[PDB]
Amino acid sequence: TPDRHQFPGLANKTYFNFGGQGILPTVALEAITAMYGYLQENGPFSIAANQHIQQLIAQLRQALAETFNVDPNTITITDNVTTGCDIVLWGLDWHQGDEILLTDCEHPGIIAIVQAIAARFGITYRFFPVAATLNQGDAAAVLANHLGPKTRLVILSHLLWNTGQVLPLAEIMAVCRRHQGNYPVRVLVDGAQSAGSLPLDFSRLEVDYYAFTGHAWFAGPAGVGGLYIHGDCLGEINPTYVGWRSITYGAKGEPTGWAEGGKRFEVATSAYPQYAGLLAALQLHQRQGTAEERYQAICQRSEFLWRGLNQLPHVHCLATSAPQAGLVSFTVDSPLGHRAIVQKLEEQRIYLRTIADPDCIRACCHYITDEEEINHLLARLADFGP
Amino acid sequence: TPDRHQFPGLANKTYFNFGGQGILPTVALEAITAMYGYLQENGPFSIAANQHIQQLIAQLRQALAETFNVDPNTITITDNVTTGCDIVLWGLDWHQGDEILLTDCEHPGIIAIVQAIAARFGITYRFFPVAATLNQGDAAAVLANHLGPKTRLVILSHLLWNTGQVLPLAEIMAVCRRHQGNYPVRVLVDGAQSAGSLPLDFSRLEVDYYAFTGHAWFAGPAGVGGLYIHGDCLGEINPTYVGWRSITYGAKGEPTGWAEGGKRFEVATSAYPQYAGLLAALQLHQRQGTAEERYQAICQRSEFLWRGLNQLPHVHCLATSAPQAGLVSFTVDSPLGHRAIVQKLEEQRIYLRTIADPDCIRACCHYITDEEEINHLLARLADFGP
Ligand SMILES: Cc1ncc(COP(=O)(O)O)c(CN[C@@H](CS)C(=O)O)c1O
Ligand SMILES: Cc1ncc(COP(=O)(O)O)c(CN[C@@H](CS)C(=O)O)c1O
Ligand SMILES: [K+]
Ligand SMILES: [K+]
Repeated sequence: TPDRHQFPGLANKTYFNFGGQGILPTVALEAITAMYGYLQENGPFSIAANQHIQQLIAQLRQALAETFNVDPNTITITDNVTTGCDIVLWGLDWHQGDEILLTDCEHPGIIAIVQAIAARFGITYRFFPVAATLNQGDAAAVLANHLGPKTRLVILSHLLWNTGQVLPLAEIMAVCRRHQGNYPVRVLVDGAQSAGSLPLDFSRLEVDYYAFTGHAWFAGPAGVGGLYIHGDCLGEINPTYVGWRSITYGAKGEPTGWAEGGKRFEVATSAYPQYAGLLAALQLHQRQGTAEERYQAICQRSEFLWRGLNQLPHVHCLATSAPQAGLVSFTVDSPLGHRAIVQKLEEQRIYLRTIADPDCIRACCHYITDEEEINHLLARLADFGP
Repeated sequence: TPDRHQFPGLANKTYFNFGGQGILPTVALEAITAMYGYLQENGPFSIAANQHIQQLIAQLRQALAETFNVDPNTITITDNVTTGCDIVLWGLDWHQGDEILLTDCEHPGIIAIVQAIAARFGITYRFFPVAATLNQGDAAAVLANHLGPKTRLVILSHLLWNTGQVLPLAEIMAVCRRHQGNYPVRVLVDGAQSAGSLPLDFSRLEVDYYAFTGHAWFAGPAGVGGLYIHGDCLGEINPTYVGWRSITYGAKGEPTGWAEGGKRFEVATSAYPQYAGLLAALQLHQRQGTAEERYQAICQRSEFLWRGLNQLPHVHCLATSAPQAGLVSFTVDSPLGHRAIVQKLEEQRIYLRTIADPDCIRACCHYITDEEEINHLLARLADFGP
């Protein structure tokens, strides 16, 4: 039984955009405001304040580590999902002619990094079709049919932001591992949608690099994210953007080496109070139940919505079977067009989003979502037709 | 006449750490809290919320542009000073053998980036002594005696964080411009201390690249900063860390190019409410008077402190003439040591900081600082002796 009162934003609106940004819980707002008060009272720049901040950073790094069942050393703190991807990509020792493989469902921001890399190191990239594997086929097999001699890295979203498909990461990892080419194939995972909705254990699940953010499904504030790097891959990633938070210091205050673990990829001054906000949101989710129970709760709500949409004659879900996670994508048979339909809905305080490719509308159902909100969505969607 | 009441943190303490982080003005805390409320009420992810954020970003970009008297197109928004430096350094098309010159008073974080670059592109770097030019000599001349055939970039702090000297930037720029080698010599300026205290007009002052932050002298919240790049140098800087905020989009939502001006160096989701905070702080400073009046106010206070320290027999200021800005560094003749002396002072709610090189203590005087706080500092410093 979810405590909806902890998320005051739920009232007087019908929110289905958790995948864009989660509704901020009261405890998170409180922790943010309290941090500003602490800095004002004790600093903001001083021995006591600087200590309190270092302690806060360590507490967030630890909560994130526990979240994925890994050691604090494998966790880097960033501001969003993308930065984590920039860290891995710019850190690899790319050689002219190396190749990168991406699914055809990756975020335009990520593709932009790859383009920048290709132009800088003369590497090449190409996509492999996974979108079409929502209701049939096998993305792992598709990848196998694309792996080549110079394939060095594969980039994929564990949960696709556009179609709602949960890719078979374990199988894809194996495929990459057994492959034999000029490089051991490594996989960078974009977890923008998976983290905070899917139960994730990186000690029971082999992963090389996993990027995520705290402002979507974890419901933290905009501006705080993180990155996971398996201990065996750390060496392969050279720090790129660095600062006073990336190194260790000498007797005269000079740089003497890299800071321990993932700290070497952290740059400098950040919005610390936001860190306290994410910490509070993380702890609030553990008090609501285990990751597994929250995931099933999410799936019960997504299936309820999915089922409701199947009944609507002019609505067509992309998934022919029950959603594997909280994302439900669909099209609407109407002359208006999806963009105008999302605006009409927002006019009635119903919040969903449009998806560019494929051209559809997407609803996100979280464990705090209830049947009344879903029925209200269904009621309004019912007014559109050909 | 400064309105000290706008900075509630001033009361019940004696703050001299503006150069580390400024005291947050009430109006900034209000704007931060209001932004969280707007996102909760209208989103946080939605058409209305996304529009409000884009408008907020444009307003801050413009206020910063106006601050330095330049075009909005030359301003990039970052999270701190260091990131601006990473953008310029990683963006240049380095060639094996190129050389970088840095003064012997640059931040250890900046030096760390240069070492990372040297190791990646095989470039070399060396320092030129400016610390000793606080009371005599000429840093521009020192630079002239260090310029070489392969010198491509020079890195310097406009206002030195350790000694408090204001380098002759105009002269240094001329020296670099008239030099003839294999490259036109460009200069990256670290303005962590200069921005917000020194009056800066980049349309009257020739500058290639100028990095800064909003949480020190501008008194904004930790986590928001920016970078200036002259329109003629924009083409030389290749975007490195990029994301969905760095590009323009196509018909199917795919990347089609770089976003206009400085936006190409912005990555992805950020702490937007903090942006509103910096905007509010920036506007509060203009209501207090012009940049010139605030600078003179700052200098009157620094000289007052400097003069008071000259009277103390066991205190020795590094500057033999009146400080050129708000930073006042000095040593103390005592067996205790500077670190122990900064801690005792903090125990009395008097806030200063230690400096590693040279080994001294630094006080920062802002236009909101008053004679009573300075006398209280002098009173307490008087108890230390050999
Ligand atoms: C799959 C995916 N990858 C990256 C992002 C970008 O996240 P940051 O801003 O770097 O944290 C996203 C974002 N998704 C939401 C906004 S476009 C959404 O509405 O799905 C991904 O989905
Ligand atoms: C000259 C200089 N350059 C960079 C910084 C780092 O700033 P960010 O954390 O990137 O904003 C600094 C910082 N100075 C303060 C210590 S962190 C200080 O008190 O001097 C510079 O001074
Ligand atoms: K249907
Ligand atoms: K003296």
